[PDB]
Amino acid sequence: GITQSPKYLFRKEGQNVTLSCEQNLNHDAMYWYRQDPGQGLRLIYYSQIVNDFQKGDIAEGYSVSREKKESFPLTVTSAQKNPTAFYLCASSSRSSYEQYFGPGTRLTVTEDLKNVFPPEVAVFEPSEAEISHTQKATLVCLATGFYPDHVELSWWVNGKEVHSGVSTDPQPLKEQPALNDSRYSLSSRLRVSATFWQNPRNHFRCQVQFYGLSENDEWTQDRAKPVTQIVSAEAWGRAD
Amino acid sequence: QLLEQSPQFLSIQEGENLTVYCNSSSVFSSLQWYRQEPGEGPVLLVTVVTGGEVKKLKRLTFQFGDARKDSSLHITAAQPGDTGLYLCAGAGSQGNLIFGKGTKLSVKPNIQNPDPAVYQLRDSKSSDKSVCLFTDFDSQTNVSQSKDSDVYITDKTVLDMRSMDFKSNSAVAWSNKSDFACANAFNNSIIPEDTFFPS
Amino acid sequence: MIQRTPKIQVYSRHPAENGKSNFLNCYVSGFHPSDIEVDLLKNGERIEKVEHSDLSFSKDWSFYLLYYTEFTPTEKDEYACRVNHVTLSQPKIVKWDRDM
Amino acid sequence: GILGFVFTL
Amino acid sequence: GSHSMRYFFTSVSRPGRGEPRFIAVGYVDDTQFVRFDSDAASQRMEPRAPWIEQEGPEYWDGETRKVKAHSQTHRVDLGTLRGYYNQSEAGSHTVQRMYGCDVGSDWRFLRGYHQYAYDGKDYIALKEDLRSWTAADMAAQTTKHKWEAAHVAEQLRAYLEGTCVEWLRRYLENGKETLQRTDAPKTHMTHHAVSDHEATLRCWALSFYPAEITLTWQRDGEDQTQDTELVETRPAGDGTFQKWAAVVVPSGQEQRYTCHVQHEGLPKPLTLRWEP
Repeated sequence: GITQSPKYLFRKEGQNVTLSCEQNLNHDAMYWYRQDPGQGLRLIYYSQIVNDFQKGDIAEGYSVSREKKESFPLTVTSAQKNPTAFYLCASSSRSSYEQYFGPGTRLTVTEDLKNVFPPEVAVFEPSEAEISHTQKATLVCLATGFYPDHVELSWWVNGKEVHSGVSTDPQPLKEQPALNDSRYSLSSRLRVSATFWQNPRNHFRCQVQFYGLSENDEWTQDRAKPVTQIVSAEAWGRAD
Repeated sequence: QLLEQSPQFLSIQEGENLTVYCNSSSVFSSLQWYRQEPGEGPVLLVTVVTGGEVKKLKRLTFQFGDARKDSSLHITAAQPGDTGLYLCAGAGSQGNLIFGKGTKLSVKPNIQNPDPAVYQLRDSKSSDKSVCLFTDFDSQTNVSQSKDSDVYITDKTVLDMRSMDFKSNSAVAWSNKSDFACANAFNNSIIPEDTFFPS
Repeated sequence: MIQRTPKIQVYSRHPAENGKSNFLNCYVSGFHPSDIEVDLLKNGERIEKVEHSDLSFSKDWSFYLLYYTEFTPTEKDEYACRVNHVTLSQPKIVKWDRDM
Repeated sequence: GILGFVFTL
Repeated sequence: GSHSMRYFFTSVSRPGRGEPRFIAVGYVDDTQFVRFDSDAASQRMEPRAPWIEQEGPEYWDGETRKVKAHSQTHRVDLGTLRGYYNQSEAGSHTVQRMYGCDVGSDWRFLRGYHQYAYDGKDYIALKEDLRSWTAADMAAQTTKHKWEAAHVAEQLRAYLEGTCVEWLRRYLENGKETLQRTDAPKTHMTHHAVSDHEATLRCWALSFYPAEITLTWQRDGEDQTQDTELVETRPAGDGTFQKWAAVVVPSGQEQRYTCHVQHEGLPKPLTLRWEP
């Protein structure tokens, strides 16, 4: 297949970064796109054949090399001033033919490492009002105050991940729109039957995996270093 | 070379049929359709080559125009799971693919027994530090954004309790603010007349 | 791999008139592979200032080249083409016959 | 003008 | 008359090493108009006729970028073919590639070409219908199959019937005074006494354009490749072409023989006989 690593990347403005794109599909032709939220793809650079590349529509501030059939690295320089994007690589057996895309890299570029915070995570117990009216019972998870918007949320019941009856927000909310690097909030729901909820042996946890600073990023502040890490909150069913 | 896709957004009900267009002024020697979910790579659905030819996958039917200057994507009895962005692309004369700008499709459930209601939920560790849950309303109800800047309100999302055939819509609203309560949380939204507010 | 020997033609660009400026041509065609050596001779030694056309081919696949230099014929001056190729030999000399 | 797309044997 | 545009690419390995030679030339009818030579200093497509000199910078940068892509493609191809035929690295080998389009008198598409040779023999060729391939042998069948799964032929047919044909029409008009002239041949007849009861009758055609021409000898009477030698049509070097046809005749009978010349410059064919 096509691979690109990593899934999440985070950099400070003024740094160059190179994104990795590899394939063992035996394809001659390789491509790089950027994509902004709710937008389509824009072509940065392509390469029809090893030892040859050419510019896309949106090439200023990017470079590429194609020294080996298998690899098409993309360097984001002090380019223009919109390097934050989802970047997707693809290949095809020959130029102009059908393309297969990789899983994508999400790159955020911050104005300062001081802007990174992990989420806080809380669980809100189902309203009794809901239980008697609907015989069902919704729990809410709020994960608040995080930057960057690089997170994964999951629900767990008696030590086991659940997918049924779960709904998570597709995008986060900006906690302050006037700020260039505002932190985010995100919610999710888990709905169970009343009889499930009301069993005092049933255990509910909401988990947020957060992608933050690396163990070679420099930390000086008084708060703990906002590393990659998991934050959780929990609840037990209520004896009615 | 240009490929033009239309419409940009299409919102429909589950069980409905739909077509979408990719149009060009020039011939295209081969053409492709993709479907992308957010934060994921586009999945390649089909390639078409012969003018007039028809191809099928699950509920999708694709057609290449005779003169090889357009293509259509058809969905028959669409389901919530057909939601996604749909892209067309064709062989470019400079060794690339030419992409259309895309079509964003939403397929929404048909709610059986709607029961619009606003519930207050209490924290597990801060017992009452609270969110407001607008739930169980029909799929024609939109939730508006916050008229106030320390009121936080989410877009509506569908949740499927797989083993009961029960779909439901919800939105959540929360705040630190002194005068926030669930009675006024969704004031800026057009909300069903018979919406249940527990007293 | 299958080789072909050049065909050689030595002629002038216009009907030669003693004392009138002219061009002297050597045409080689029908040869494979593409590496070839062609000198043009005056009374039997190399003419220096010789040019040639861009390597092309018939369709067909075999190659052709034209070598040319500017010359003014006199009654006495002899002229010829000297060619070498992997199929020859020994180089080949074709003299300039003033009805060829 | 020549072809803007190339392909290997 | 009819017109054509063609491109000729030669790629030669030179292992030892090093770098392979890549030469590309371009023609409209029998007039050359562009070149690229990997061994020249410029490393650019370069003009070879006065009328292509009017094209802008973006034309020349465009053509150069594309010819370099071609060149790296045939670099890989030479490696590949070395493998398909299990040949060593010590040997020099050749790929040739030709493509182009014919228009008729109305300047609408008439025919298209796209074919390769390896070591001077056919390898693979797009057929006259622009839909299928002739692969001459088993290595060429790997290419054919590779090109069929990737719908190479359909993209070439679109080029040849479209873009190829629009470039030729543009060019025919850029260079109206060059390319659209016809030049009727200047004709004459020599008679050399080679042997004593035998004689050479030689029919000349000089200063003609285009290159296409037909020179036949008849006795009485009718056509005879029964002792007629031809020469390849050859460039004069001023943009015109020369040709001769010869017959050996029993001396005293030159009178029975007539030369026949067809060109486009000639309203009707010439018949020439020998004059005492």
